Amino acid sequence: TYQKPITIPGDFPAILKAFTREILRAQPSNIYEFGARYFSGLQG
Amino acid sequence: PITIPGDFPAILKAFTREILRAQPSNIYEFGARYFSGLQG
Amino acid sequence: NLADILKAYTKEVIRRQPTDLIAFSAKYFTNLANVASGVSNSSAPAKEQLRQVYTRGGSGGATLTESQVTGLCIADAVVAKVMEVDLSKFVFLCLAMSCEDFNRVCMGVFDVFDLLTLIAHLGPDMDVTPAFLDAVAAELPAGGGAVTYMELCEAPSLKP
Amino acid sequence: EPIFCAEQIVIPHNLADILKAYTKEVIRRQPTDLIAFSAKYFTNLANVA
Amino acid sequence: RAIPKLVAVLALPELPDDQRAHALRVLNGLLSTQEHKTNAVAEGAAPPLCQLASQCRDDEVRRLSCSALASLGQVMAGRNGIVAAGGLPVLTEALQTTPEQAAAALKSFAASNDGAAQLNLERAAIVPALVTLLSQPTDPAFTLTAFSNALSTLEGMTRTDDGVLAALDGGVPACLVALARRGLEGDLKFEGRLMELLQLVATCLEQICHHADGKAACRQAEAHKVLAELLTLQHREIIKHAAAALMGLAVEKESKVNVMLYAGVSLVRLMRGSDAELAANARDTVAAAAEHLEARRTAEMLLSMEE
Amino acid sequence: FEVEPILEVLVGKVLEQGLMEVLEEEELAAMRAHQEHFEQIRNAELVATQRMEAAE
Amino acid sequence: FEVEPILEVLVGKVLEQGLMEVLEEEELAAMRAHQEHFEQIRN
Amino acid sequence: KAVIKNADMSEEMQADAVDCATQALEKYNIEKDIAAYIKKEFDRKHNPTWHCIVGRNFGSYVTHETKHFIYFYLGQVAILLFKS
Amino acid sequence: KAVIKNADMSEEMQADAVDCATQALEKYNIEKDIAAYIKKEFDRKHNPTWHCIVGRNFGSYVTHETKHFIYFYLGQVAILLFKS
Repeated sequence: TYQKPITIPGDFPAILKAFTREILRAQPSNIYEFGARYFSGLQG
Repeated sequence: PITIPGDFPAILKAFTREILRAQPSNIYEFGARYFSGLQG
Repeated sequence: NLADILKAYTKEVIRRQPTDLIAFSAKYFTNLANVASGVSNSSAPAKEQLRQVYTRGGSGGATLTESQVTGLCIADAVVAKVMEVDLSKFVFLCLAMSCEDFNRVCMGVFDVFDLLTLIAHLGPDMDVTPAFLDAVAAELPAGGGAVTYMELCEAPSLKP
Repeated sequence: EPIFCAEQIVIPHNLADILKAYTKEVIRRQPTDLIAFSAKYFTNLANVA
Repeated sequence: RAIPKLVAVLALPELPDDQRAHALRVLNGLLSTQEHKTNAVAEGAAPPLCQLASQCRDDEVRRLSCSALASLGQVMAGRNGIVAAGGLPVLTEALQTTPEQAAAALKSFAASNDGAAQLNLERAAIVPALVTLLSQPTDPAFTLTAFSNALSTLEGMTRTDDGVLAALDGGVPACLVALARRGLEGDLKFEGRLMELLQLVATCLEQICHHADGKAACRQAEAHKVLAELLTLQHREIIKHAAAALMGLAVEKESKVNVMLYAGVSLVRLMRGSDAELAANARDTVAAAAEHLEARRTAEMLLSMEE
Repeated sequence: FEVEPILEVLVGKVLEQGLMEVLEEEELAAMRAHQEHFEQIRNAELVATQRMEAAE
Repeated sequence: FEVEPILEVLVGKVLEQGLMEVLEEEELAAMRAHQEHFEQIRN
Repeated sequence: KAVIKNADMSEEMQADAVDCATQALEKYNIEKDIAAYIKKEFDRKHNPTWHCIVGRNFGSYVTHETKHFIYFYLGQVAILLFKS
Repeated sequence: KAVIKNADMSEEMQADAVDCATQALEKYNIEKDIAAYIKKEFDRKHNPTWHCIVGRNFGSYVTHETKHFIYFYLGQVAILLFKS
């Protein structure tokens, strides 16, 4: 019937609060370098 | 564009102060007659 | 009391945000005070210019009649009269005081509505004389009952 | 111009746009810890940039 | 960042009756403020407010407490925490009192959810209990605000979980028939916001007759009286939602046939006039209910379909 | 010497509350406009869906 | 501690926006897919 | 609790100043009124010429009667209390 | 330029304070430095004590000697200056 949009952030709260914490601390001059190196460091 | 400009601060302050001084008996005639007096 | 009513005033003004704040506040407070509203919406009042109700003393049950008027919302007046059914006199007086008679008031009152007490009440809404209604009756076509507008407009075709 | 309270922070609506676009891309496929996929997302965003 | 002091004073053991209301009002204003919303949705401020509201044991205390819990619960993280800590106990207890604050406390959850009332739906008995509350009349014209809020709540929750509400005896068209049978006419509470209540009832009717369980509800109810009664105030949401409900009724052969055949002059007048906003859903209703009461097509052809 | 503090707190809290509440209420009403629009579009698509289901 | 509220407000806003947007887009895509299936039928 | 950074004051009087400043920062709402309550209470219980400054970004160059000066943090504000 | 937000001085003193502050700001930037310069100039010019506060966000509640109190902005930076 009505498909259930179960796409709810459960660990996305944690990850995005972390990421927006980083950016709000940083005030990036360029969005790309800060975001990409953030996710590279998360990889590391 | 939502910021109530500098007027309403002073207008509210004076309205409150004068209604306190006059101590009205009927609560809502005051603002109408008061703004009539303030117009001129 | 004072604090909550002033809260309501403030919320409404911080809802509007005009330019000429003194003048707008004056106009707003005056309109909230008086029943007479400068906007003066018609055909769907939304602003009780109830001088007719003041003349009535309540127009029947005051609370019930005002409840019907408030729950109302040409077509809106028709719906209000339908929901209601005195009260008809008040409704016609409203539809007149919101209009200007040119025999269009009479035709519209008949449409929204068996056409005697209507004119009887509408005479008092001028705050004419019953002799005018008597002359209209002497000129009345289809005198069996509720006439039609076109049928009745035979002798007194040139009328206000 | 040092900061006084929480209000002095300056991060524009561009960050909100970043986050909305990110959320759309990270809920379209439901990746759920997409870290490598997000890295490639940044890779081709740069390649376009 | 001093909302915590008011929070502690609120959650003190045996929250007294000295003021007990202005503290809650200030706390609600804070937890509403976009900053202090976070400062109360992340800084704890336990549901002891809900616990005391439940253990009211008074008259003028429970109403204010329930209003406070209501206003507190209409936030994303606030409602998430309420669910995680059993706030559904409050969202169930609140629907027990006739007062407007307590009654609308139940509705505020889904009214803010707009699709995230899964907690209320999983509390499947809570929806039937609140229906038993906001269907029986007691001190209306203030419970009417709660009624409209609950109608919006249903418009959301039923649209999300059609079978979940239709299976319950609250009924996708059964509650619509109950609303019509009440009429909510009273004296001064006809359609103040009850026009919007009817609008949300009709929107849930469309979104529930979408599902064949809602079709069973339409069969069990036959609530064209609801449309013929509340379609006169001319509310835009009411008109659009009611025409969409008629369109989605086509799943229910019974109620759709009844409505499309033994309708009022409202459909003919809507076709005649220029009510374009409702006209889309009205034409959808005509096209889908040409099947149920199949004589509807011939009746339309007779009634100047070549116009 | 009564005007100062009582009117200070009154006016200040009232003005701040209005400035917050207009913001929040307008945002939520915009949200509800969004939902009405896309739900009406999907309701038209859903009467099409009813035609789908009854096609067989 | 001086940033937490702003953190939260953008988090919630983007959560709701992304949710409803992708939701409705996928629903309309599915219904258009059913439409093209009916076009296949009418072939 | 509280933090006392830079002082020229007896320890018991520092404790009383912290208690006073904490009750003020709790009950009142605006920084100038915090200052007002602190000054009025030290006036009503010790001596007339007090001066209070509750700020969040400010640098001063003040003169104080000896054995009366405190510069301390409580939460999110810096309180300066001196006698003159 | 100079916004004399709240003062109770005289006109000669007014100009003296404003141009001394303007002079100080083009010399230094630290709050300590500006307050020190301004208040040393005013002590050596007028009277024994002068409490100077330099900052951007702060309250106050201070007892002043009549005709020796001023509170003005120079662009964005604010100066309180009072003798007691």
